[PDB]
Amino acid sequence: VTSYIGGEGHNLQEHSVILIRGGRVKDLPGVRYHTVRGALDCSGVKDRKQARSKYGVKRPKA
Amino acid sequence: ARYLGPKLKLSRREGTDLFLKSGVRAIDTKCKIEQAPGQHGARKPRLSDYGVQLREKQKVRRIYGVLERQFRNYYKEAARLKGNTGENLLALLEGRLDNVVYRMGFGATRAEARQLVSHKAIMVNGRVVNIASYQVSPNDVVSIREKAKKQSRVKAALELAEQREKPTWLEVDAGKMEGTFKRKPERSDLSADINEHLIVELYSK
Amino acid sequence: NIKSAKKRAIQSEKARKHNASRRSMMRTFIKKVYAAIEAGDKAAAQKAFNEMQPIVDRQAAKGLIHKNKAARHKANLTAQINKLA
Amino acid sequence: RFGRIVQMHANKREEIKEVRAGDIAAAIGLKDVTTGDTLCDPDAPIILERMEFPEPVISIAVEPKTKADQEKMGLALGRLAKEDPSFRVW
Amino acid sequence: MVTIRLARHGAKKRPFYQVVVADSRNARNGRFIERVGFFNPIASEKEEGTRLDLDRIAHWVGQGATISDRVAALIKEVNKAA
Amino acid sequence: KIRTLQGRVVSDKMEKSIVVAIERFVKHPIYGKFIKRTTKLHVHDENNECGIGDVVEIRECRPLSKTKSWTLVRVVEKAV
RNA sequence: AAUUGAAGAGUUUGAUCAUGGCUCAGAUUGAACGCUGGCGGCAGGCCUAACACAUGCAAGUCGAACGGUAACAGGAAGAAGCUUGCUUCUUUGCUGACGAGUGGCGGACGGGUGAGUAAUGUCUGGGAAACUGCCUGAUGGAGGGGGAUAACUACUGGAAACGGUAGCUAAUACCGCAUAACGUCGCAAGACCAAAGAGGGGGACCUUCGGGCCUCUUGCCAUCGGAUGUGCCCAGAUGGGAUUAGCUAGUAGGUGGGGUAACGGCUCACCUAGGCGACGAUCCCUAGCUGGUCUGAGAGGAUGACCAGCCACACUGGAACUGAGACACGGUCCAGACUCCUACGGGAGGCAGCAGUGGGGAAUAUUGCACAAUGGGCGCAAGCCUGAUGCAGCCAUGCCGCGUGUAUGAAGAAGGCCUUCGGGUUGUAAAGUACUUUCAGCGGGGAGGAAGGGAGUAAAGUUAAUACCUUUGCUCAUUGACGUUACCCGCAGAAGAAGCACCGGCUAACUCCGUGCCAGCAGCCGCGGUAAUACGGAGGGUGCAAGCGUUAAUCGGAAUUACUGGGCGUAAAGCGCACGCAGGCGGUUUGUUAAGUCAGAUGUGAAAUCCCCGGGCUCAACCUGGGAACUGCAUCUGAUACUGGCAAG
Repeated sequence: VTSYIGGEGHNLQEHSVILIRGGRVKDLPGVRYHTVRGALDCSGVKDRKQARSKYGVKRPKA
Repeated sequence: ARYLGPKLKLSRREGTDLFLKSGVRAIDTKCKIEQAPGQHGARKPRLSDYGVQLREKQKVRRIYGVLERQFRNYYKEAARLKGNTGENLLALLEGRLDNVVYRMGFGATRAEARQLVSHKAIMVNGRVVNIASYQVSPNDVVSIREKAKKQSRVKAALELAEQREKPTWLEVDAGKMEGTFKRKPERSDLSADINEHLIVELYSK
Repeated sequence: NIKSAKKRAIQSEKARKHNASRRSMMRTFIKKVYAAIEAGDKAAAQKAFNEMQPIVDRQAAKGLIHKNKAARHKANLTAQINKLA
Repeated sequence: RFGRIVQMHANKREEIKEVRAGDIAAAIGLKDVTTGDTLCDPDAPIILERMEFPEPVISIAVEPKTKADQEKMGLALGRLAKEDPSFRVW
Repeated sequence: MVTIRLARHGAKKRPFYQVVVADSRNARNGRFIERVGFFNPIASEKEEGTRLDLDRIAHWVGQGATISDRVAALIKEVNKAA
Repeated sequence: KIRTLQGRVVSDKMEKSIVVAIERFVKHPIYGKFIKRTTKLHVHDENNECGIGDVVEIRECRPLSKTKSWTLVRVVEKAV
């Protein structure tokens, strides 16, 4: 199947063990899933300090 | 999980005072109440029906700091019993320990009141209780621990609360803090600015 | 496994060796009776039936054969002979 | 803890229920123990006898037949990371 | 061999028992014939700690039941004159 | 008294036996309409007595055959 | 007293009303994942590969059945050091005990799993042709003898596992014989069948010095019943598909022999030519069932985890033994696959038992502690064993309780974010002031969960006996895994402890900057083309809270499967029309039956769960008392309108 790559700047490639969670990406025809960023070889996004429970960015240190 | 934030900001989001920061300055001067909950709280919304149900649900919540998970349990409890769910919701909520601590005047604010209760300095009916959500059962009594008595928080609570309206269904000893609670809390014996059908309508769905 | 109640295996083997012999002792006496019913001679059928009756009832006391089975084998024989003669 | 104790006659397992001083035995379990560890008796005086860590020398590399074994590659070599002192992973 | 034993109910460190007539082969809290009374070992000061159905326990005696250890002891603790 | 049915004789092409049909006007569980729910029983009887089309009192008994476990009491309403 | 209970919104169009799907607001979870993360209580924790499994444990006990004693400690005639009774040792099963074996009982219970199983099963309500260790009541006996055989011995085979050969001693082991009845068979007369002795104490007679004798305790075998459990039959209920129409040949029934604990084609012989099927047979796919859980106003829909009843399986397939009960998890035998030991000859085993491992997967734990309490096995009992169970560990997975402070405090601070540039907002929020100080950290006290059981003693039984044994009060010393427990008391100090999502409408909550159909957001409608409250970053604000969202999942909303409770002229939908069997429904009158129907009674509807009035842990979750309830089902006795059957008009 296909899946969407949320956020921006993904380090994905030809083979990567990733994790998949369902969800309609309506504007894209025939893509029904979302790669969950915070999982395996699909790493987290940079500069995503807000709404970081999705896209898997950790809390900045303080 | 208690509230632990800036205090009167909730009162400016509710316009009126819910007596949340009474204390020594018994007059709300440095508060600028009603028209400034935030950077854009200097205006007014059309304030939809869902909102006027929620904001009324927020007021009955914020006087006693009851979290939603704990708050919804009362609605499950009030509708379980007999009588009216509008009347039962506040009645079982009046039986909270810090509510009877406040109604007997042992605390001037509920945050000041619960600090006494959580630190187990109150011997209600013959047993010291540190959990504020304890139902103070009808026709009972409530005492204060003598070995932690009168450390300048109790006396200021004795001063101010005897200027404030002198509650009805209970008797304060006023000399050495021996509270007695007698009867069922009636709908007519209330603050009365709160509504009740706003809440039980919201909790149907 | 090597549990020390595995003697129940060899305690059953000497038990079955005791049984099957004495179980066949009963059955062979039934064969002698049944052969006489194919023969038809009455006194040979009666005496054999009068012979194995103490053998049949005795193993019921040892419990190798149920009482009603032992009661059935009495009722089997006497019914066959009476209809014959 | 101490799970099981074995005298270990060349990777053969015989059970030991009590160990004396001066004997060699294998303790089974022991999640976080390293090389040359000074296992002492707690609720008692604590001792120490360890001072040595040898050298690494030649570092080469590897890459498996596919990327589907890469999780086992870090695991099985990580399984080998616990064993040998002079054997590092980069 | 139907017996009259105890079945443990309640939470950890705060037990409770209901003395039940059951077939002795079966499990403790499992399949039983009839519950006859109960017992509380941490029975805080209210008079209700045991309400033993004495007449059926006396009836099951005639049916050949084997009254267990503490069950017999509770009858000796809650006497046949009170 | 004892448990005894009414039935109707159906298949009598055999010896010392009968398959009876007993009508059950049960209520449907969800739709509330009464359905003529049939029930057919291999029923034992004595020597070959009756024919098809006659109501027959029948009671439960020993499993006389593999399937036949009921006994015909009496034959009522002989017809053509 | 015990159901005081049902909402809607967005979205087609330029706009409207409908039909109509899609989506959200709610609850729930054996949940995973992302970010964060303080503590306590009760819970739950392999849903996928019934995939293969290393290691330790998961079932033993009995000396009050018996020959014996290999260990351990003994009185014990004695031995030798030689501190002449201080001790090294030799005797010896004569004591308390006790491996190895014979024998008795258990191991068929508990514990696990849901592959198979669509009906051999399960739930519900009934039945007749049975069996049932142990426990129990009653009625009696309990006479007399025998031959081997373990163990162990002498030889010997092997690496072990395990033997093999020749002698040998006991038994509550086994085998006759006597003698039988309310027993089995038989129309009858009659014929035939059982059993075992052990343990304590002792006046007196007798002591071949054992014992017999007496009493007491217990066991034993026969018959008829109880209780409990078990096997069996019958009616109904119990999934999807007709793109699954015929199906079956010991198959449907009889008769007779045999089999069966008992019934039967159960299993054969011979005969009859039938049996099941449109109320769905046969066939294919999927599935353990139920009490109930979840949701729903209810009716229903989904589901069957944990706890409890039942059933099936125990590496795969087949068979039987033993025994009260198994066609048997930790038994046997055989076939197959897969592993392990080896001296190469030959043997060994089954985690779907508790942990634990590799693996599969998004996804789930400790090779832990004690037999202290409850329960079970054996035993007179003491006790032994018990991965049942009670507890502890890890994991916010869930539910519930609690904290991270309270009050005061305005120059309305600084700083940040804005500013119609004057101010405003953050915000009494901080600082500072004075107090409180739970839980955590620390030091001392401290329940209950413990009833029993052990030795002694007095009393009543008890017997020829003040003995024994039994019961009863009574005293002493004791039994706590958890556990530096629950709880309590004091010390130091605000001090160790707050996040995650959203903010265009739905929906509670906005500005600025960057960015320009790009980067990206998104459950739906839809935003972004240089002034974006929807994109990302700040500030502000709202929601919830030790959790918060995302995804998956089920019902709800959905009256979008409409039984309650929908439609069909144009919105999806009258077969093109007609005849007609099954089947559905059926004018009117009387009589009769009571099937349906309704009323009352009875049995049952397991417990728990759910609901109400109560009780106990400080509250609560939670455990728990009675009741109600389980709306059902079956039977019995009535009523005769209505529906049906029958008879007549």
